[PDB]
Amino acid sequence: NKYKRIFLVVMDSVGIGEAPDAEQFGDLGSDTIGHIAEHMNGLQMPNMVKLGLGNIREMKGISKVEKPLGYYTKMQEKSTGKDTMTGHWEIMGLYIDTPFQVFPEGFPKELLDELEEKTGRKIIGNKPASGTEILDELGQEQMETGSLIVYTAADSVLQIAAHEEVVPLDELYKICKIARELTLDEKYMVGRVIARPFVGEPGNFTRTPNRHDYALKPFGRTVMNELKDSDYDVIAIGKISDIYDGEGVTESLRTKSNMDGMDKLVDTLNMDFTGLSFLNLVDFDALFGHRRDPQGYGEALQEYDARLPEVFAKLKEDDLLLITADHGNDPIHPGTDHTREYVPLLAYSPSMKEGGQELPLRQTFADIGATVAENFGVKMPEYGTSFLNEL
Ligand SMILES: [Mn+2]
Ligand SMILES: [Mn+2]
Ligand SMILES: [Mn+2]
Ligand SMILES: [Mn+2]
Ligand SMILES: [Mn+2]
Repeated sequence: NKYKRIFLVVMDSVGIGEAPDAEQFGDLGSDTIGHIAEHMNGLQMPNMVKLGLGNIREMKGISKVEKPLGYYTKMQEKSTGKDTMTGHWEIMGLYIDTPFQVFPEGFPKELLDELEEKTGRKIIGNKPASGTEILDELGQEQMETGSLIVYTAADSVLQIAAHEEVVPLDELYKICKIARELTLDEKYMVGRVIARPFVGEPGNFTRTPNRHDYALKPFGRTVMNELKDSDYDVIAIGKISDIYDGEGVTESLRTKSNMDGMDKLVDTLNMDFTGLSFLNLVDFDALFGHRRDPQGYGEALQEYDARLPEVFAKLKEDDLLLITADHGNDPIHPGTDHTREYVPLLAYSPSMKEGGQELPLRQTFADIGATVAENFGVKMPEYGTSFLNEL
C-alpha cells in the first residue's frame, strides 16, 4: 500500500461554482463558497487556505498560497442528478443516469392514488413541512380518521407520519415498504422513504424514536463493497452509512452535528485500521443551504476550518486526507434545491515534503473512488481515473 489509511471528508453541498451544465438545472450564477465568502465580507478559513483552497479558486478572504500543503483541483459531476445519493454514489465509482426527484409542491396525485389503492388508507397533507407543522395541523385529523400524513422536504424524501396508538408501528412500516416499491419509478424516484411515528395529543405531539428509513441501494457495487470484500476497514461516519444503505460498511459511527462529525473523525485517527474512514459533514446542506442562510453557512465553515489543525497533527506519513463535496447548495439562490456546481478536491499527506501542486481537473467524482481502489490494490471501478501516482 502507498497509504495505510485514507480519510475522506465530504463537506456536504460545499460547491465551488456553477458547473459546465448548470443551465440545464436552472443553476446559472450559482456559487456556494463564493456567495458565502461575499456575504461574510471574507471567509476565515486559514487551514483550507493552507491546503490550497484558494489555489483552486480565489474568493473573498480565501487567497492562493505559494506552497500549498497538498494537491488541489476541482471535480465535475458526470451523473445526471445533483442530489446527495448521486454525488456520493459517483464518488465511490458509479455513474448514475437516473436522477432522484424532489417535491416542493407535494407529490403527484398518481403516486398518492396508487399508495391509497394499495393500502386502503386515505392520504392527507402532501406538502413540504417540518415534523412539527404537519403534526400540529393534521395530527388530530390523522387520529380521528386513520389517514396517513404524507409530507416532503427540500431533499429527495417521502415521509409518512402516523400516531402509534392509531396506526400500529408494524402497519406503518409495511406501508412505508409499499411506498418504497412505488417510488422505484423514475417519475417519482425518492432517495428515502421515512416512517415518522408520533404520540401525544393535539397541541402536544412528539415524534418518537421509532423512525425507520427505507433507502435505495447504490445502482452498482461500489469501491466500498470492494474494500469490505477484500478485508479492509470501511468506517462510515455521520450520514455515510445511510447514503449507501450500509453497502461496503464495516463500522458506522452516528453523529449529531458537524463538530461531533469532526470528533468521530479524530476518533478514527486514533484507531489502528487499514482502509477507509469516510465522513459526511451534513449541517452545511441541512441547516444552511436549504434554509438559504448564508450567515449560518459562513459560521459553520469557519467552525469546521478551526478543527483542521488537530487533524493535520494526527496524520501519519502513510495517511492520506481527501476533502471534497457532493454538489452545491448556494444559500443565496432561488428556491430550496441544490445547485449544480463543481466541487473542490484537496489531497494532503504529511509525506508530501515539498507541498502539493495543481491536479488536472477531475472529469468525474469517481476519480476519488478510482484513487482509493488503486491505493488498496482492489478491483478498479468501471468509472473514474485515479490520481494516486500524481501525489
Ligand atoms: Mn437553481
Ligand atoms: Mn449532499
Ligand atoms: Mn440537501
Ligand atoms: Mn410505477
Ligand atoms: Mn475523542
